[PDB]
Amino acid sequence: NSSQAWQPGVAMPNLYKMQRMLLEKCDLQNYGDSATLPKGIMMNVAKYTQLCQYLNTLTLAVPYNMRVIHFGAGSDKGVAPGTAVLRQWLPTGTLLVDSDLNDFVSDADSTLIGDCATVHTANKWDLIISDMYDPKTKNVTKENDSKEGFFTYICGFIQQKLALGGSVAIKITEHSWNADLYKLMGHFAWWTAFVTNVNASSSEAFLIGCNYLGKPREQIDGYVMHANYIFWRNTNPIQLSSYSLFDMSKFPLKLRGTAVMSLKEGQINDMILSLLSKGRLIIRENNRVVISSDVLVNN
Amino acid sequence: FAVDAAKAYKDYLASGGQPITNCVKMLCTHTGTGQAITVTPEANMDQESFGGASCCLYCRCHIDHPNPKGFCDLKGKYVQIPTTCANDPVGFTLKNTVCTVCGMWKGYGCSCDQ
RNA sequence: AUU
Ligand SMILES: Nc1ncnc2c1ncn2[C@@H]1O[C@H](CSCC[C@H](N)C(=O)O)[C@@H](O)[C@H]1O
Ligand SMILES: OC[C@@]1(O)OC[C@@H](O)[C@@H](O)[C@@H]1O
Ligand SMILES: OC[C@H]1O[C@H](O)[C@H](O)[C@@H](O)[C@@H]1O
Ligand SMILES: OC[C@H]1O[C@H](O)[C@H](O)[C@@H](O)[C@@H]1O
Ligand SMILES: [Cl-]
Ligand SMILES: [Mg+2]
Ligand SMILES: [Mg+2]
Ligand SMILES: [Zn+2]
Ligand SMILES: [Zn+2]
Repeated sequence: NSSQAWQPGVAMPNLYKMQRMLLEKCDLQNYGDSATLPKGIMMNVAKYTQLCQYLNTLTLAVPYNMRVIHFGAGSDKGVAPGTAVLRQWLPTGTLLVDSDLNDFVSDADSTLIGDCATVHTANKWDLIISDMYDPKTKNVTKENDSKEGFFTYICGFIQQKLALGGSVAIKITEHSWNADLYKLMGHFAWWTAFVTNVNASSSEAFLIGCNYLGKPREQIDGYVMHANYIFWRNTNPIQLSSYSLFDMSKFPLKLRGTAVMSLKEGQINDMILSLLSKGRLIIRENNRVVISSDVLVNN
Repeated sequence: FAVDAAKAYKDYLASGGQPITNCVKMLCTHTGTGQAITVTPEANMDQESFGGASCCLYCRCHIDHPNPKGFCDLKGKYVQIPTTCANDPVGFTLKNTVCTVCGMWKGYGCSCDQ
């Protein structure tokens, strides 16, 4: 019955981002509650649908021949529900690559199996989606500190392989988070922590960076920002809702035909930064897309 | 010698076997063209749309596709399954044929005969 | 986190 129940989810309000909270234990009023989904619909089809519905409200750059990479695309079901939703959402012809530590069946153009740290790409990407989560995160035996592992790889991959004007959606939870990733959110024209309405009973959120600038527009302390995120979640219970899943008439990402140009670092003036910040420009080469996974050889 | 997965699955279903689970059902308007295999969900009011790879016996069993180049006609696309048969999408795509003229399933949409 |  809450107004936010008809939305795909809830974004962290600006005043919560401006606080200096100390990290506390996350204690959601509805922790673990299950959502009633449309008949036969998987949780991750519902969750990725709500993420895409929210991304539709932002200034995403959508060039012709868009390039999208999806990390953590596998599942205990052996299929890739999130990849299927991204394939539905993205313009026909969009190149979609997905990856996971474990083998799985995918609708992506190409799938790389192995630790994400083994994944190398010669090309830059327009959109990076990560749903990676380390199962060992469930073994909480000490203070909740910034996590490394795949987050270290994701921070480096964003800084080296995301096109200027590009965007990211990186999944975090109370214990699955990284301070450097929050700091990098300050290198985008805008950012938020987005909670889907179908999984509002979880500390899960997608850290969304919209329109990459390749330089810090604001200085973010990641430890403080995660504490701010948990404070927001602890004081703002969100009602589980699948209301947005029933109207798919405006679901597909609009093909904007965003300009793609190759500019050297030094030609990025305030006029170029303004176009990047408005989702009207992608800066990267347009060479053939080549990917690989490093294989360790042993007896 | 070559393994006949298609025949093995059909024989399994005839013996009372549980259909392959975890076919990925998509959210859609149900106001689509109703064609069998499409670039995006095209379910009409009498169908469900599924991610193609999750409904392919060869993709799901991790076995070679039955054709020289081993090409998959479902991976990366969406398959429309009649709502009355949506409990076994893998079996439906395996036992049915697409009309090369209208793109509808023969016996479940194709009206070229009339 | 894969309800
Ligand atoms: N270092 C790493 N490299 C690659 N994948 C990783 C990883 N750490 C965790 N993952 C993957 O993260 C995934 C979390 S479950 C992901 C669910 C999936 N997005 C869906 O649509 O249903 C797991 O498959 C796990 O193998
Ligand atoms: O594969 C068919 C199906 O109905 O089997 C049971 C569940 O796994 C559903 O998600 C799936 O679509
Ligand atoms: O790739 C999927 C697999 O890895 C994940 O980390 C999960 O912990 C496991 O349940 C799943 O089977
Ligand atoms: O089951 C709890 C809730 O979950 C679902 O997401 C529905 O939107 C809502 O009608 C229901 O009350
Ligand atoms: Cl925006
Ligand atoms: Mg499960
Ligand atoms: Mg949940
Ligand atoms: Zn296949
Ligand atoms: Zn026909």
